[PDB]
Amino acid sequence: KPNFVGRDADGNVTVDGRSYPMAESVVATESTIHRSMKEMAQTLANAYKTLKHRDTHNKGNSALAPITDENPLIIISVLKGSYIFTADMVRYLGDCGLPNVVDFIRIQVLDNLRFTELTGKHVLIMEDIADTGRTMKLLVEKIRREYRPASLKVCVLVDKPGGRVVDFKPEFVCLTAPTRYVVGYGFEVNDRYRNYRHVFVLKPEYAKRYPSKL
Amino acid sequence: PLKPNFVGRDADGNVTVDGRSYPMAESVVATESTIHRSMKEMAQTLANAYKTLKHRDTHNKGNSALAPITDENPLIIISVLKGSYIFTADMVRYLGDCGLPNVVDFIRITVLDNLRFTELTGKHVLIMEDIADTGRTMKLLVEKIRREYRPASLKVCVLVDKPGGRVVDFKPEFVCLTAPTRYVVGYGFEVNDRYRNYRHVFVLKPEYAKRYPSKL
Ligand SMILES: O=c1[nH]c(=O)c2[nH+]cn([C@@H]3O[C@H](COP(=O)(O)O)[C@@H](O)[C@H]3O)c2[nH]1
Ligand SMILES: O=c1[nH]c(=O)c2[nH+]cn([C@@H]3O[C@H](COP(=O)(O)O)[C@@H](O)[C@H]3O)c2[nH]1
Ligand SMILES: [Mg+2]
Ligand SMILES: [Mg+2]
Repeated sequence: KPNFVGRDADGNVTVDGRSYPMAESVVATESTIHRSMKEMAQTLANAYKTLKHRDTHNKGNSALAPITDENPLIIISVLKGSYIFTADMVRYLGDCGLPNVVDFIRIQVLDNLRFTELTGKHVLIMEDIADTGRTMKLLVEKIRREYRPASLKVCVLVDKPGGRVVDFKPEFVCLTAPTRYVVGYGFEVNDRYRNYRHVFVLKPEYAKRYPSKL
Repeated sequence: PLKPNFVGRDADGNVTVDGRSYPMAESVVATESTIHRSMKEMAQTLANAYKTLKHRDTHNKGNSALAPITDENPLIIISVLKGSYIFTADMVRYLGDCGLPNVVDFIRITVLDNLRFTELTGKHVLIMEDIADTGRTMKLLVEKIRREYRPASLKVCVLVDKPGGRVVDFKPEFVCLTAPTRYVVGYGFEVNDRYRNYRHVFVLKPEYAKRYPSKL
């Protein structure tokens, strides 16, 4: 399970024998990424499994209902960067027995949510990264104003505390990284390297490597 | 994921996989290790099919010759939301193991959310879908992509094929698993979004089909 990190004949970063010429260094290997996400899953389960919110399964019941398959935790995943993080995370949530459903928002909102009944529900946002915090600050503001959830929290895979310049603080953080551009496991440069299993610091000379439009 | 899973039954007669009870399941179509074995082999099948192909160079618009599939001009993967995102997340990582450079864009059809990629003409495009049942949705999807963009090639990779349910004539080029003509749940498949995050694919109990009628 542990991934071997080294260097090849050239100066290139290697992980399990495969060379990553775009990488300056490794932020976290896949085994490290999944271990923290498994622990975050237990953290999320402990924080939500006993909570109660509005019963929309049985609308004739005025009492708050526990988090079950009938009234699951609402997870909002931020495309495109969070879909791999989200796919792994909700599987670990199932391992911890926390019922949840996922809808996607794409961000300026490009693709709106299709879920409509978030009022008085516990809602969790799954985002790939929090750097300056501007994106998630406005997203949290918009969801609070338009949907009025019972609670609204944010779970990020990577937090860059050194970059925060607005009043935003994610409740749940898997990994903490420096203020460098990272790629891999959802992170990309013009959509490249998104499917890599590890998170790397990108070489600065690769930052403008693909200027052409997709 | 590739660890052997034990299928059993608890004292209540409910399906269990690795000791975990699944009251909504009538039977098991494929456990997680079966799922991931077929995906890894399918990724090698995908890599062998696309590795040596060439398509139009959009990285360098000054170039006139066709270009190989590289980071500069990767394979274009269109993932169909919502059912395909878990399948897609695992698949593109297996494709990286095989060294097939690819980029993913999402489309949501009933079209509710359109592609943001705009340079698909003369490109090799692979649609990644959860399941092909009656085939009407994929048939209309393939025809829409062909007419609007005219890619160099357009093929469909589905996690599950239900060939016994065909209404129209549609054959996905790549099929990881086949299922009986039943309603399936788990690993992307759901009833009103429930059970999507399960690691195995089960046949749903008919009594669970209408279990969650309320709008999310
Ligand atoms: O590949 C990447 N490596 C990074 O280090 C990084 N930091 C920020 N982002 C992207 O910028 C968007 C805005 O994030 P903030 O509003 O929190 O600053 C984020 O939503 C991200 O999409 C990154 N993408
Ligand atoms: O949970 C599910 N279990 C199933 O057996 C099933 N069969 C079809 N579908 C869904 O129907 C949509 C259209 O597929 P077809 O046009 O091929 O029938 C597909 O895209 C699927 O979303 C299923 N969903
Ligand atoms: Mg249930
Ligand atoms: Mg579908």
